Amino acid sequence: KELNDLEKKYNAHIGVYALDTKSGKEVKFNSDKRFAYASTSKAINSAILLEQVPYNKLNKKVHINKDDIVAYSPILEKYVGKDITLKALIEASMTYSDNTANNKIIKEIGGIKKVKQRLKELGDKVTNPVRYQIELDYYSPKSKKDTSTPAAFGKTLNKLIANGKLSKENKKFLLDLMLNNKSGDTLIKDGVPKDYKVADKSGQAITYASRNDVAFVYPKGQSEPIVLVIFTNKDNKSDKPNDKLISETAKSVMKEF
Repeated sequence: KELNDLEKKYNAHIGVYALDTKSGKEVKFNSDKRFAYASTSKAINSAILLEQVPYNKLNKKVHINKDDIVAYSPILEKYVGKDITLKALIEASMTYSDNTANNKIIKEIGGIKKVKQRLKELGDKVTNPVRYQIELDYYSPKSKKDTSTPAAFGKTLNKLIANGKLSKENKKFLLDLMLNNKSGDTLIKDGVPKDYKVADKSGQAITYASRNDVAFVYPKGQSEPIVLVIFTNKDNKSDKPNDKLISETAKSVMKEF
């Protein structure tokens, strides 16, 4: 099905950047149009922490103070005044999209300034992180704060995870969290065939039905993943989104690989 026919069918906007790391074949559609990346950045932050903490040092603990707690922290709320390992922080951020965990991970890495530097180093002059969370959910077409283009986020994901500095264990640790993430089931995981393996991380701004999914799809019979980034959104601030729009986009894009 056409991606443009899909925009019309769903009255949404579609940003898609895909890259088969084996052939280098790329599919693109509005790949340079900015969208809010939202909770998808939880995978970039996790990966940057993992670039600098060996897997064996993941048992390191940190203290959770009350001024650390941000909204929607189903896991970290239980840790006020307790110590929590780096491993458990990554798991809560990745698996329960915990906001305190993600903020803390950002803290461990050294703050936004540090995060912004890694990106520039990755050649990613597009992804523009300004706020943390839950404020990272407010999105507006007027501004490009906390927005990125499907191509930019795509190239970045590939260089940090698909081919970066992560050791084998850290990479297995992270991808595993993405393979077992249930929150992504109504998305890309829904649009590829049964034989394909999908390691994803979703996201959702609170405005303009901003719904996204980014993943590492493993073709039935391939070791190299296809990096698939799908950002979508609507025209009304108050628009509710449909996950079927991403499910279907994935089906389309996959016909090219």
